[PDB]
Amino acid sequence: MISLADLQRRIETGELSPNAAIAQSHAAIEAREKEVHAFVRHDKSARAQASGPLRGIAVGIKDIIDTANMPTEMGSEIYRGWQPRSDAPVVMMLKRAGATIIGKTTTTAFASRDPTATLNPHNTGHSPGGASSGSAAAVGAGMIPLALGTQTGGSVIRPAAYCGTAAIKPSFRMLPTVGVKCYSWALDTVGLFGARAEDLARGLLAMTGRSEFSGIVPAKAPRIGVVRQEFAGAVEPAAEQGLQAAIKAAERAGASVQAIDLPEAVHEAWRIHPIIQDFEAHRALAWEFSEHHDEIAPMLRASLDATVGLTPKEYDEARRIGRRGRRELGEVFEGVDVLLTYSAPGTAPAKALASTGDPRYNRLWTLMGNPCVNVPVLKVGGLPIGVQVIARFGNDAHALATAWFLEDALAK
Amino acid sequence: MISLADLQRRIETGELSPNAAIAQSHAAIEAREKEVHAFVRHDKSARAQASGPLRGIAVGIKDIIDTANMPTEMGSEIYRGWQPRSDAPVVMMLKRAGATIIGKTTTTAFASRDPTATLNPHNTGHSPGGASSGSAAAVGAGMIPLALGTQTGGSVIRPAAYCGTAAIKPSFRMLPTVGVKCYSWALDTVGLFGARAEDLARGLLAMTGRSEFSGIVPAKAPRIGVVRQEFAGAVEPAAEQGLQAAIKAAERAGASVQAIDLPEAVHEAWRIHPIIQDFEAHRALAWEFSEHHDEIAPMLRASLDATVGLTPKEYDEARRIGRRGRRELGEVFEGVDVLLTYSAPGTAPAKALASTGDPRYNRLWTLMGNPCVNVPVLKVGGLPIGVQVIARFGNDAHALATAWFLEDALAK
Repeated sequence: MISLADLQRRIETGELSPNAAIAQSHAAIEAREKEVHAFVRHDKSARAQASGPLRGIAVGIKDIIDTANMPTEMGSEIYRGWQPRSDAPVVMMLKRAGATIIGKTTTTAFASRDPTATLNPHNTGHSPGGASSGSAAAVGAGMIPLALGTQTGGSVIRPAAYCGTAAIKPSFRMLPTVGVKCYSWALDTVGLFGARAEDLARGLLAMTGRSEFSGIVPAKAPRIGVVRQEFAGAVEPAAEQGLQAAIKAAERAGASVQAIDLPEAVHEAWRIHPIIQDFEAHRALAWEFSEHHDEIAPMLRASLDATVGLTPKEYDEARRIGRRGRRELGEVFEGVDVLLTYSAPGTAPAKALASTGDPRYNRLWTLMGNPCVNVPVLKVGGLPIGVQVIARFGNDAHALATAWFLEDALAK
Repeated sequence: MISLADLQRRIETGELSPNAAIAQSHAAIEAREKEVHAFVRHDKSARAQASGPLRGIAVGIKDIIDTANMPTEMGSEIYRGWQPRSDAPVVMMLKRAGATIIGKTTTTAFASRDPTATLNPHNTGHSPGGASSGSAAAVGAGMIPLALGTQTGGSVIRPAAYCGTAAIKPSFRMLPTVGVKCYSWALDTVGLFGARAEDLARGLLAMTGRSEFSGIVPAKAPRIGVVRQEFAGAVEPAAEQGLQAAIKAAERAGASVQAIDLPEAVHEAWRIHPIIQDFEAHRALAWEFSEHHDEIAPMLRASLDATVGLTPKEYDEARRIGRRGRRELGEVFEGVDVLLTYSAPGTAPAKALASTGDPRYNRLWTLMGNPCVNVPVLKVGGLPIGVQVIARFGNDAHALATAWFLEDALAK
């Protein structure tokens, strides 16, 4: 993988030139695209910018995120050749920082369940996860130092775990979803894919200019609370192997780890997530569902069909349960600085299964809005397994700090 | 003005056909558009639907809201001929209810300060208000029964007041802002314009399918709390004359009115509304400001150029203040059912002032998220004056009931 921070430092000390950095990505992409299929379109003419912390940094953009110079096809035939008039605000945050928009990465149709052609860098016979399939795969294949994706259920954490890359889902609404195809406005959150925690940090700093993302340093003796999300069901062995590996490493590094069971209010918030997601999806994809029903990919079309009956009443109750859950989650963070759990059910599913993986271990947090970071831990049978670091809402900076701490911890 | 409720009942019993109703609006638009200029585009071919609670109901759409069959130019030359691919969810809410999208109503450039060419229906020498200029002017001129607009500061209530039409800015996020050109995502709220409060209820019921809007009826002896928003300075005589006339009409109608002070926390919220608004504005229009700076309407260009320096720090600090204002505001409704205040600084300014009017008596409420309803009180010099009925967050139904009550109270 390509480290953004590494590129940054080297370019800063005139050790590496921006044009060089960019030319390397163009090479890295072509070098493996016919094998991974991470890009919907690759702008081979993209060049480094003159100034800015992100000059020489090539970035991939999930194709539900508007670009003014490239089509944004939403992963649907319904939007084939669709060309937005402007760049999404998050794309502008990168461009303003000096970034190079090297292309649009693949995405499941409307960021849902329908698999793309993208394959896992670690194993071409496996899925790279979803819905940010291309962003995760491309960063995992060492094609680009950064990529943007989005999360409604678990389209950022899950695929990063499956592809063995670091990633983060900032606190809800921190990054604007303006010019980002909506699935569910109560959940939709933009995310970043990088090689390491430090890379995500420098990316957020550049995009937002928020001081809390400046000079972040690994956490010292973090207080960690381990939650296995029992309510989500039975986890796969490989996922547990990684969690135990992560726990053991953290303990050796000085962390105090303690198991904990989440409040009943949280179990509930987790159960009604589908309600909020699906009731809104029907409002959000009204035009598509009414005028182009049959053109909506199979899996998404089926879940929308099964849920046309959701009512505003049960939708409102779902949200009350959501709020209850947030208020009680905050209490948990009194005795811990972070929570550590699974990032996915297990290693990435074989492509033959036609599944991008179950978001059951991710969905809850998207609803709570807390910052989440995926920390690569190990690999079983060649397929990556990561753990998920979660902090109090608004403390994205510490989450990355602890994730960083964990990365070093695992490296011993 | 055309009553949505009236047409609904006459169409239901069979007294009026949907085709006739739509042919009615087309003619009404024809008869006045040349002198009011409320539409950016009037679809003369738009036909009625055979079924649905809104069949035979023509609706005007503020031009920052996406439509699939008509351009959405954002009141800006930057978007001349811009054609969205899909209808915005709120537009689909209307279409699914059986309504007819009759045209796009004028909006100031990106819904900010820059005046449109629309004129006040009550006196063409005056402003119809902004930014939802066309939507208010069209309904106020008896052209159409309903119209959608938006409010970041006071774009729904103020223009409604100026044109003497009923209108409601529902509870924040009840109506999705997907497909609605973003100004400030923490503020932007879709709203409706109609003849009377009842037409609003019916409009929301059909769009949302929420039972709270079903069977609404005038309120009885409401507990009204009068707030004059002193923090926003004194209003103009005409505005106070209209407020005093509403209190008197309500009292004489059985209501109990008591003057109230707003918690200091709320005053502070009104103060930092501009920080949240303009800061987010800069992210939401990053493409416009960076790529087409000089093409941005003068006034908005100036306000943006002046807020370039706002920091994430003062922004976070402003939001924090906004949340406190919300909690404590909820306290105020523990002894009162609704708040009664000003809808605008006074009567509509003369076009010669190149001003859509100061939103200072509107902005707070948009930040708090509460449902607000404009109630036409009287007229000074022929120019309409209204008052604003505000209920707790999520009590739109009651805000409409008290508005309906006040309307009857003023009818003596």
